[PDB]
Amino acid sequence: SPDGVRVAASTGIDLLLLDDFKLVINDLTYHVRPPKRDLLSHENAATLNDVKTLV
Amino acid sequence: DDVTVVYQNGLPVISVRLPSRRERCQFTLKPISDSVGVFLRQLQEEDRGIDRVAIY
Amino acid sequence: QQLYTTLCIEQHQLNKERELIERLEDLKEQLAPLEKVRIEISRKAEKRTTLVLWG
Ligand SMILES: CCCCCCCCCCCCCCCCC[C@@H](O)O[C@H](CO[C@H](O)CCCCCCCCCCCCCCC)COP(=O)(O)OCC[N+](C)(C)C
Repeated sequence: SPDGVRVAASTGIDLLLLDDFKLVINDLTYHVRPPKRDLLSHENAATLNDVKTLV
Repeated sequence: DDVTVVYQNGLPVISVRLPSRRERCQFTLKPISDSVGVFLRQLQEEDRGIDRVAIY
Repeated sequence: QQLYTTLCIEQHQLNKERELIERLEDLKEQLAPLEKVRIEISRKAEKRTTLVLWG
């Protein structure tokens, strides 16, 4: 995690990709920054109005 | 260091300190589908120096 | 898929089947007093039907 604690191997990928993380491969730490959607305009009736407009 | 249980996205996240590297590790628990012994099995899978686990 | 994760839908479905299992095993809770009477009544009715057959 970006705070520095490890993430256990039973954590799902969909919970992992909601924030940044660090990936250690041998000794190099790559700071992975996934493309995340907003969480301010993520009121669920607005996100459903986005799914309705797109479909 | 303490053991902290917080809630993220409706799931409990428990942050416990592993002995062999002395760094914390957060476990995401599922309150209906999971049991105690599968949490202890994940806790022994994350670090092999946790031969003795118990919960009281 | 980013709404299936932040709303915690899998635990909602397992909560739904846990509610169904609890309602089913609580409908079988108030039945077990009644079948102890029903088995008695059906037994002492078949014991009178065999009387008229042999008669
Ligand atoms: C309750 C305390 C115990 C009482 C103990 C006393 C019992 C007294 C007997 C009462 C008799 C009831 C049973 C009836 C047995 C008669 C058998 C009958 O088949 O005999 C016929 C002779 O007939 C009899 O004399 C009476 C005919 C029946 C009419 C009265 C009906 C009584 C029914 C009362 C309800 C009880 C349930 C019936 C149990 C089977 C000759 O056979 P068949 O000619 O070749 O029939 C052709 C076969 N079919 C029907 C399939 C086409």
